[PDB]
Parts: sequence; C-alpha cells; structure tokens
Amino acid sequence: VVGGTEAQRNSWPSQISLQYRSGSSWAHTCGGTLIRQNWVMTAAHCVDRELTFRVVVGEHNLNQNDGTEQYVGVQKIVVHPYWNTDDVAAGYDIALLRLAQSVTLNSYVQLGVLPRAGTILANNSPCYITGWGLTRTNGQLAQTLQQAYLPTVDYAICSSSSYWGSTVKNSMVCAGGDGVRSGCQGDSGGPLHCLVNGQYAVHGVTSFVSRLGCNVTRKPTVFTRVSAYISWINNVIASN
Ligand SMILES: [Ca+2]
Repeated sequence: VVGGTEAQRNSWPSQISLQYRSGSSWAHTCGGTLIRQNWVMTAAHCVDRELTFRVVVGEHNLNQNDGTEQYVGVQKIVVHPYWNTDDVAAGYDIALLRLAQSVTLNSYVQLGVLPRAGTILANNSPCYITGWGLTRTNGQLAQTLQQAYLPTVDYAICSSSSYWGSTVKNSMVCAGGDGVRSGCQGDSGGPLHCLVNGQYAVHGVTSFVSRLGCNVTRKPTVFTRVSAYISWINNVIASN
C-alpha cells in the first residue's frame, strides 16, 4: 500500500497473509480475505504458480510473532476456470483456498462480510485497501499491515480513455487514481473494504496496477469485483 498508514492492530480481522515456502523459510506473497473458517478468497494470479502455501490469520507484524496469529496450510486451490494467467485484463482474477484446518474465530480473526450478488457502488464511494505490499513503487514490503483510503472510480469513468480504457471490464472495481495512494505488489489478493450502510464489506480483490508504477494518476488500482462472483463463490464452497 502506497500512501497509507499503519492499521490499528487487528482492526481488519478478516485480512490474511498468503505465504509460500522458500527452502526452510516462509515469505509473504499476497493478501486474502477469510470468508469461512476454512476458506480464503484471494486472486487467481497469486496462486497459479506451483508453490507450497500457507495462510496466516490474525497477523499484524510480518516479522514478529504477536501471539494473535494462527498458521494453517492450504488443502485445495480453486482458481476460477476462466482465469488466464497471460491476460489479467480479461478478468476472472479470483481463487478460493480451502484451508487444512478450520481457524478459531476471535477478536483478531473474523470472517469478512461479502456484498450481495450484483451490488454496485456509486462513484467516489468510501473504501480502504489493506495489505503488506510495497509502500512505494519498486520499494519494500511493509512490516506492519497498512491501510489507505481509496474511493471508488465507477466503471464508466474508469473505462474511459482518460483512465484505463478497455483494459477494465465491468467485472472489476477501480479505486484511487489520485497519484498518491494505491495498492502495490504484495497487496494483490487482499481486500478493498467499502462502507455500505455503516458496515464494511469486501467489495474487491486486489488484481493489478499500471506497468508504470503503483500510484499513477488516473490509473486507479484495479480489483476483481466480488459482487460479480457471489454465485461462483457459493457454488465452490457448496461443492468442495
Ligand atoms: Ca506477526
């Protein structure tokens, strides 16, 4: 997250860190949202390499054991069957991970709230991105979870030639684009939390930024629109 601040500790309790094993070590690669006690929602592009993955819930500082974390392996990976690794702009950047154990819910570990199927937010709706991604273009992962305010940019504006044009589809949500705040590498897969009727819900799964850099004016961060995938999500959980 570029242009953000450190989140209050455990204040986004559905946020997970997705990590892969590198020799004897684990490394953060992406975010995700806990949606059931044994299911996490993330981006397809985060899990379509053949690595060993684990999920960390209740995480805040990636480099110290805080005592709120629970560490669990990934038993099954369900990528959307229409995802194409070579064409992030075609969409379908979503996957569900079935965890090896159910996590224990508590103050620090909660299920994320998803929107009802097909919900669309008005332009400039209030949302926050969270994650441990780079805190500058070509910089360093954050040690502590970051948040930044990133208001929505509706489909008509975002797909205009002044923004992303035809790179963005209506199965995506765009947010930010101010040139200061944005998602960045290592935030992918994680949530965009948007305020609806006083409650935050996870309306996006972080998918991509410009090749020119993370915080680029009129290139908002682009997210998979969760509300376009509610039927798919429930189908996968019901049948897996
Ligand atoms: Ca920690």
